[PDB]
Amino acid sequence: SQEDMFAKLKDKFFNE
Amino acid sequence: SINDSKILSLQNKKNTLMDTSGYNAEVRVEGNVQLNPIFPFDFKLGSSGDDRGKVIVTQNENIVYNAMYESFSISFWIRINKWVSNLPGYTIIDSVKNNSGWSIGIISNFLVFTLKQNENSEQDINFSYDISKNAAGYNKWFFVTITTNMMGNMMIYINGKLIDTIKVKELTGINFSKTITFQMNKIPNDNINMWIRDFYIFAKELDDKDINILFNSLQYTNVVKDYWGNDLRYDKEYYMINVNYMNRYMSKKGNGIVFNTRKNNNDFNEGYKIIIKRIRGNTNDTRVRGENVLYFNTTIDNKQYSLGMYKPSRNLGTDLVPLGALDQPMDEIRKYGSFIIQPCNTFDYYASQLFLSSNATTNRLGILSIGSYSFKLGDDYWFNHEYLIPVIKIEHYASLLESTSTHWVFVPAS
Repeated sequence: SQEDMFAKLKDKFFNE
Repeated sequence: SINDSKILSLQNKKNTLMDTSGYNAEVRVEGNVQLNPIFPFDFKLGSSGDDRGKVIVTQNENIVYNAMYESFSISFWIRINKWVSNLPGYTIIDSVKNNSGWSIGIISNFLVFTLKQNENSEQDINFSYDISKNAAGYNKWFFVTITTNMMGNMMIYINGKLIDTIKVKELTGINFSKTITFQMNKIPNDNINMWIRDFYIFAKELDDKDINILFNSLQYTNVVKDYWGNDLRYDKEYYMINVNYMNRYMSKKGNGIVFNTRKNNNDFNEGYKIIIKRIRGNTNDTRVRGENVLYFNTTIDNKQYSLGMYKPSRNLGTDLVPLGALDQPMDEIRKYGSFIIQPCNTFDYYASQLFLSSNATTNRLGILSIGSYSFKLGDDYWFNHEYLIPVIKIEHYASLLESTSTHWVFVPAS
């Protein structure tokens, strides 16, 4: 889902 | 139908320039004239040498004027290379005999249409391009439309937009020439090229609506264009620039793509270049089309990188992820470096918007934008530094859709 992809992006590319 | 009043239609057809209006004008071609075998099937002329190109169109003297009364329109696509703002005077399309008829010329940043009744009476109208928006020259394709009513106005349109309107006052009638000459002739007082396609003459005065229907019907609006208006292509080096930052070129520091101020506006040949690579699309013919899924390669110091997201040293802002240059396999490119392209053309530029792809599908996750942010790249240690970077706004980006900071252009490296 989209919500899963946004959560993945937050986890990977944001501090923290 | 607006084609009912079309009395000349100069088109390249199976490697031959001809009139396709049904009025069967004689089309004589001399010297160095090159015909494009592919779209837009244009013809190319130069100012160089004694053997420069010359196209002579001789219209049938009778039949073409039966429907004409007081009004006529001229439309064509044109591109002039190295149209510098200090350009010397050139006559490019001439249709004057015995000081009577019309002429199209270029001088400085002006395209001038002159209408001559006789040696003593004439009127002109012009388009002058914005020098500040075109520092490296006005070298792109544009669509010209000139309408004249002898008992009304002369009007000039560029790209469907009305530029100027002048009341015909001096002139009381025109004896038109049989002949139209396409040739680059310097006015009697460094080398330039000109491309023309679909030169039409109408026996009526076209309105704003007609001109726009015409303007759009001569385009493949689904095909993304480069900065000069030619079809954007895969597997070709381009300088990628943001519309709001034309005086910036691409550079690299650590993982990040950074924008530096360019040396001058001689051309756009500075910094690193991108190559566009196809992942997904309906057609497979090298042309970049709307809704295609793609990624970007770039060669830096004998290594090839792809553009992709990376975690910055500290947060830049809500929903913001920086775009950098990464040496990554295809699986990572699909997850974090794939984009969906959508053309957006304006009067000023041929550009496009890029949306972050969800796993190389047509599902959107964000929009590619640009901004200055204070963080650490490369060997930055003690201090944060302001960097102008390509940045993706994810999830919430509705107020960025109409922003010109999301408009990207591609200038051919050649």
